Amino acid sequence: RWQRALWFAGVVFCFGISAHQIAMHVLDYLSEPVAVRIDFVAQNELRIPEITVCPRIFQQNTIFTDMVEKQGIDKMKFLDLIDRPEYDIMAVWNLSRIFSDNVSCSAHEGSSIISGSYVDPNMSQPHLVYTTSGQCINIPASRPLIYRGVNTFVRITDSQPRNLDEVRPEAIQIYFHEHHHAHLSRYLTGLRGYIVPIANPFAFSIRFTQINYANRTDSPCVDSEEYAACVEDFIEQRIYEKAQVQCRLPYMRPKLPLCSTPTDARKIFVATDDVIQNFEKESSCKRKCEENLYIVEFMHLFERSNISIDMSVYFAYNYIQVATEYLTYTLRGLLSDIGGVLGLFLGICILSVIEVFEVVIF
Amino acid sequence: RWQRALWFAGVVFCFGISAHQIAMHVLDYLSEPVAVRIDFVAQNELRIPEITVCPRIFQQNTIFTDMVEKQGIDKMKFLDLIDRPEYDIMAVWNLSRIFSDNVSCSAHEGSSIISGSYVDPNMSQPHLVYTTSGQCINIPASRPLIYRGVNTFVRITDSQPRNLDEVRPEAIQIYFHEHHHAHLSRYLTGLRGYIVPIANPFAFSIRFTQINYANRTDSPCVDSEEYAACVEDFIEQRIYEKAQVQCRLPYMRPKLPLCSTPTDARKIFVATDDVIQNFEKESSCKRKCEENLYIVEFMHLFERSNISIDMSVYFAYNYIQVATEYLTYTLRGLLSDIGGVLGLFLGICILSVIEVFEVVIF
Amino acid sequence: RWQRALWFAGVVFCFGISAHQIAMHVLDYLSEPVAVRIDFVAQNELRIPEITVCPRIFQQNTIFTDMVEKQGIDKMKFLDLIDRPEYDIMAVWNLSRIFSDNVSCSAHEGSSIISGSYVDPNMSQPHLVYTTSGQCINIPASRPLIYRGVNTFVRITDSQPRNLDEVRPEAIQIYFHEHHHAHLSRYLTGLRGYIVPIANPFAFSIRFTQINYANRTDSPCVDSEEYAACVEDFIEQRIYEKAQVQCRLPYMRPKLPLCSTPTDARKIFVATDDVIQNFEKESSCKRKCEENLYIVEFMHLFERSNISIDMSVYFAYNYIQVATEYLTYTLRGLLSDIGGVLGLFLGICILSVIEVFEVVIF
Repeated sequence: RWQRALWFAGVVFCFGISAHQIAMHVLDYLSEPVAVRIDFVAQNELRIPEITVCPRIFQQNTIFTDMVEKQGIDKMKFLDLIDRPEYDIMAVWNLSRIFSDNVSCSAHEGSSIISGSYVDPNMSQPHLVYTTSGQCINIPASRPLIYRGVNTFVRITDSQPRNLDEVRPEAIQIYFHEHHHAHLSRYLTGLRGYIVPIANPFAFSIRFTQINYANRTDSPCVDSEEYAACVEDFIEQRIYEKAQVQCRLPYMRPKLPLCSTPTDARKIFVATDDVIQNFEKESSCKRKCEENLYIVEFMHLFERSNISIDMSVYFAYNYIQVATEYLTYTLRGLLSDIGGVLGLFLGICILSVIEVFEVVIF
Repeated sequence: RWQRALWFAGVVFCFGISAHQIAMHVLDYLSEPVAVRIDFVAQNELRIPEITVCPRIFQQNTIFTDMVEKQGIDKMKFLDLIDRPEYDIMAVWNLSRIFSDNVSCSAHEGSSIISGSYVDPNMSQPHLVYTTSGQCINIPASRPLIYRGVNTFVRITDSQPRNLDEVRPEAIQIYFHEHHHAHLSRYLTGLRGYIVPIANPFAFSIRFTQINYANRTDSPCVDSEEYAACVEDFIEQRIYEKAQVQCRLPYMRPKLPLCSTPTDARKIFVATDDVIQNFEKESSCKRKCEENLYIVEFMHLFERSNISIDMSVYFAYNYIQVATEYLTYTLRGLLSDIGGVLGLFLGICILSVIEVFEVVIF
Repeated sequence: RWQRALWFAGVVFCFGISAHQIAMHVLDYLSEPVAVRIDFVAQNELRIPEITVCPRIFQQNTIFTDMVEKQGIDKMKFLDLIDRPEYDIMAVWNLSRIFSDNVSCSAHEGSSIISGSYVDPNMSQPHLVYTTSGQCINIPASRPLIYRGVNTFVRITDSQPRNLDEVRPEAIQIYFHEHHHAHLSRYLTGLRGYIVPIANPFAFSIRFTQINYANRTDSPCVDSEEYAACVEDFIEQRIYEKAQVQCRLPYMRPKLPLCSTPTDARKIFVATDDVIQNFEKESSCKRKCEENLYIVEFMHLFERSNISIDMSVYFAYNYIQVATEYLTYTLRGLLSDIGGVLGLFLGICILSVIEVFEVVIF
């Protein structure tokens, strides 16, 4: 009657409400949330980002646009050089070289009260690499620099004749990146790189900022190497099935031969443009787990020296800011919260339920 | 006796202690706490901050101080020009114009392997606006720029005759802001702006940093439009009831006529000084819970071109860091914690209390 | 039998499992965790850091290396000047002076619509100080600046004759720090300082970033004064018991007399080099509680002025970022979690246990 019906109403209310927090909690766990922890890691071992230094983009490299303009053709159709036998595609892209074999890079990873900074030229030296911007110089930047103050930098230097033998380069295309399945150097140096002058001995300063992501079903991060493989493979696949040529330009993996004819080379170069401009959206592999960010500011520093190209890249801050996305609702939290909901919207305990089941079997 | 007295002591202890966590928890909820969560949003659509570009402040604009010094008066009392019929307040503030109708602004929101960057001059063009610093040029900067690398900028240019027709401006007052009820442009450009030289084609770089606040009773936020309206209304109200003049200068809203007499104009201009210097404290409206911060650093980049004013504003980082203040102790947390306190400092449950009340009515 | 044995099994399961969360919780509390909370404090009263401005390190001060070269002694063995009576160690380091009596510093902590910025030259003036780099100029930088916009800076100026009387200094060693037991100024200015040129009126910009650490048994922070005392005492102790000289150079506390002989002075100077290079690792007192970080960027700003040394230091951002490490598992959390574990892996409550003890004593 009255009392039993009201007891039934109370029990149904408690169960239904206790079925509205457990159901919501399980739905929350299924669509797992993610919070962000930000830390400031002070490390006395800074990992130099790989530096790709290119000319301007062929048509703006007023080294290449001069030699090409000497052969009866002009920048715009610079790729027609391949028509005549004595010019091949590799020669054309060597024609944009603005560096000179003696390109060095020292590591000034400290200072002293005598003899100023501590010079260390033993770090991996630059090597030439073919990029869509021409023939660039890539700094391996293999080992990490010991952070011994704000005067901790890498000085890249080139000493080609600075006299009136030819028009001299005005700009260079810097690009800071990471290693291995080279597409950052070979494709994206023209786009993501800073165009800076070389009239004066410039200086960069770089702060590091890592953005770690949480690997989860609805947004799976893939470590850097496989992301680079995804991006480069997609880029070349779209480049080949966009001109049907089945050939490569000097900035592409040695998969198929170098088609030495302007028409074919023109198709590949234009397809390269189209793909690299918008490879971000039509790719499939999502962001990396680790997302390094080099906040590159400009500093005046030291003073000048008479030399062709001087580039001091400073790392005056050792506090690499890390921002990590993480799973904030692991299963243990779900179990504990379900226990809490049952225990504070009902009378059920775990030992209570086990004893009830024991009584079930008597 | 012993047993019952000690049982009473235990029950009173449990209740009083269970009345010291629930009371403290409710006090904590009343004085709501606020925690800060920081995220790094990578957006490929960056919203340009509106740019107000002024001369130096009348007395430092060595365009205005030259024309005014030609009429028998000097900078300091430049506002006496109104005394003679042929000069009005609008003429005086047009006299400080350092720009030239052909002031343009292009949006270079990418690059290419051929044809360098992607020029897009269709974005909203600058318009002249009267500010306390003279007659400035405001870049509407309406639509957002697609972030296609570090070479994503807005190049504002002016090409007035760079020859010996008159003394030329040495520097300009930049100011990065937002839109609508214009007070940032018209009042605070002299104070909050970067004074940078125009001798060489300079370049800015802007990082974005949003600071969102939690709208709460003890610290309520008013969105950007309402904050701007509050601030500007207070500024002009205090400006008018500081000289009793009931007239305006060209940087004020068209409410009352223009101050066509030096004395009156001087009173309004000094009152503007006093108000804008310390309007932050004497206002009443508190901060916005959207608080955009433009970290403006300087970057060398590209090269020079023969042109009067060249200002490239770069947005080379697309990771807008957002620091959001939020309510960390919502009512649900209070209820759950009260339940926990009762259940682990007492024997009371929710279904238990419901059954007890049922027994109350039997 | 069956049912009692199964009840015993269930009770043992609940207790042991309830002994695997309470034990884990207590172990977690013992090795206390620490989370980082980050806030963006908008401070309208900025505490400018102390600035030590030195020449380059003796051997690069082409003021000192010129005067020494005039006495038949060359840079590298500049410390042999002590051999003759006319030169003592104090004179040798007064000989590296690149500043001149009238070294002033103004505080431009605002702007106005008339008369440009608000000049406040009353703030504490620089004083000369003996450092390992020679005789530097230290800015007391005592009181804080009122942040009245982007144009809030400290302008340090020196107006020594800028004519052909002697070879002029070309760059200087800046260093931003804090106060009291001076070792940052006297030892670490050569190492941690920015080498920037003085050919043109340069400008710095300082963003503040505090990193507060949580004082805890496994990593105890010490206030700034105590850390400075630790570092300086260790540095001087290692310096003295590295040459056995029992004498000091002008950059050391007035404990023992000055080394008036080249051999002794050279031993101290090399010992200072060795200690300051690697005092970070062989010290004992760990990091400070507060860790102020001055993100030092460069700006072009205002314009040029004819003066020997001009150094504007701008504080254009008032949002001092703070990252505080804190104890996230205080004892109250441990007690509450133990209560939860008992209540949802058992039937035990606090009032339940108190009543059980009541029954025990009857």
